[PDB]
Order: sequence, then structure tokens, then C-alpha cells
Amino acid sequence: GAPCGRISFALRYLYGSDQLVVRILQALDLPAKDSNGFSDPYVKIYLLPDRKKKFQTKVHRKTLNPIFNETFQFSVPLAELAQRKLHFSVYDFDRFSRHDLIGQVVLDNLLELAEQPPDRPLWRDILEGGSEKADLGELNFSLCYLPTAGLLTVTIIKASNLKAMDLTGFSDPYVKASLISEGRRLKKRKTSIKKNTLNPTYNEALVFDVAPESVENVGLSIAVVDYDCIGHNEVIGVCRVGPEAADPHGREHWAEMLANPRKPVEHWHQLVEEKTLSS
Ligand SMILES: [Ca+2]
Ligand SMILES: [Ca+2]
Ligand SMILES: [Ca+2]
Ligand SMILES: [Ca+2]
Ligand SMILES: [Ca+2]
Ligand SMILES: [Ca+2]
Ligand SMILES: [Zn+2]
Repeated sequence: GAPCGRISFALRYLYGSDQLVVRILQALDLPAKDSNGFSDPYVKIYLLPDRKKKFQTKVHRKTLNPIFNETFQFSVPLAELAQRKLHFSVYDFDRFSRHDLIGQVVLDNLLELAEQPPDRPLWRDILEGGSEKADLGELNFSLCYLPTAGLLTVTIIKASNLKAMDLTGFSDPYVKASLISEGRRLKKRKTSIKKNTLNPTYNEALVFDVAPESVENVGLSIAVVDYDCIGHNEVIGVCRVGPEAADPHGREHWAEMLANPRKPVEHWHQLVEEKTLSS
């Protein structure tokens, strides 16, 4: 996707000193946030679930393609790397105004990313999507279409930094994928109701019958929902995927679902407030 800004880096994990190292290299095609058509980008870094534990890059002014070249060390036992996530928040720095969020990226299982290779840099697209003091969360899922059989399969993988929705302290999240074509909702499908977490893992496949002469014109709206009871469930966040999707990243994902027929494509998406789209 063209209008989709992205950032590159590299990371290795020195055992024997239990240290996750992370080099932020450079970003490209960042969104402008200044009236001058640019941004003064810098990136906050977290290592979930540790919410405070942040590093910050220098604040490169006037550029949509910063070259950070900064490195950061984290003390994590090998046993913990799996139960852990990196999380970058890209921001535009501002003098006279609240700093503008450019986007966020979530780094899934850190172990595998680091274990190899070294200085073949890896890229992730910066997830544009509203984030007030309270972020709704990111949702990870695959996407695989068998044209020969008309099976389109979603497969909800996991979610990160969901919004707490219960007084108890968390949310009892499940995921509602629903087929959309030309504004009409055609078919819904739910997942398990994993309870009392904000970083759920599903690995559950949702499947839809869709003719090959029709995929191009269909799409789906996924939405993480906090269970509550009987019929009073309250939504946490939503995300579109398919043509006619607001976010380029949203339709680039459906775009590459086709073009790679029997291959599942994994991608992170930013959960966004329900009232910024409309079926
Ligand atoms: Ca600005
Ligand atoms: Ca600025
Ligand atoms: Ca501002
Ligand atoms: Ca609730
Ligand atoms: Ca509960
Ligand atoms: Ca609940
Ligand atoms: Zn993208």
C-alpha cells in the first residue's frame, strides 16, 4: 500500500547476558502532522505488559522519512521473551500543540524475529488509527482465500493492549467478523469468549463461503467485543479490511489476500472507534 507509512529496524538477543537489543533504523512515507506538510517524528518504545518502561528516540524535525539509527537494550530472561511484546509509538513533536500521534507498531513473538538474521532489516507498516490517552488495541489475524473452493478464512490470532471495559479491571473479549459488500452486512461469525484479559489469544478460524467472481467486491468488518452477559455486550474496537476500506493498510491486506490464493496473510490492524465508518 502506497499511502502506508512504514518503519524498519533490527534486533538480536544476547543470551548469557539476558538482553534483548533493538535498533530502530529508519521510517518512510510518514504522515504529515504539521501545517508545513511534514512532521517532527520521534518514537516511544514499550515492552509489554510493562506500560511505563519507555525509551525515546531523538526528535528528528521536518521530515517524513527520519533516520533514527538508535539502539536500546532490555533485560529479559529467555523464558519471558515469548510472553512479551515490543510496542512502538510514533509521534510528531509539537511546540504549541499536543504532540500528534503518527502511528503504532506491535512486534509479535520477539524470540523468532531476533534469532535470525543479522542486518537483513525487517519492516513493519506503521498502524495509523486513533489513539487517545486510551487506545482501543491492536488485533492480529490471517486471511486466506481458496478461489477453487470459495472458502475465505479469517483466523483471529490475538489482540494487544485492548481497552479495559469492565469495572473488575479488564475485558472478556471475543471477536466478531462480519462479511460486508457494498454497505450491506451479509454474514457474521463469532469466536470464543476468552475472559478477563486484555491481550487475548484465539487462533480460531472463521470461514465464509464466497464465490471467486465476488471476493473482489466483498470484504469484512472485524470487531473486538467485551462480553458482559445475555445480550448486553459492549464493543471495544473495530477494523475494516477489503476494498472500500478507509485505511490503505486495511485494503492492502485484502489486496494481498488475493494474489496469494492459498496462502494465509498475517497482519496487525489498529482497532478504531466504531463511529468513524458506517455500514
Ligand atoms: Ca503537528
Ligand atoms: Ca511539529
Ligand atoms: Ca499538534
Ligand atoms: Ca463491560
Ligand atoms: Ca469479567
Ligand atoms: Ca465482561
Ligand atoms: Zn500497510
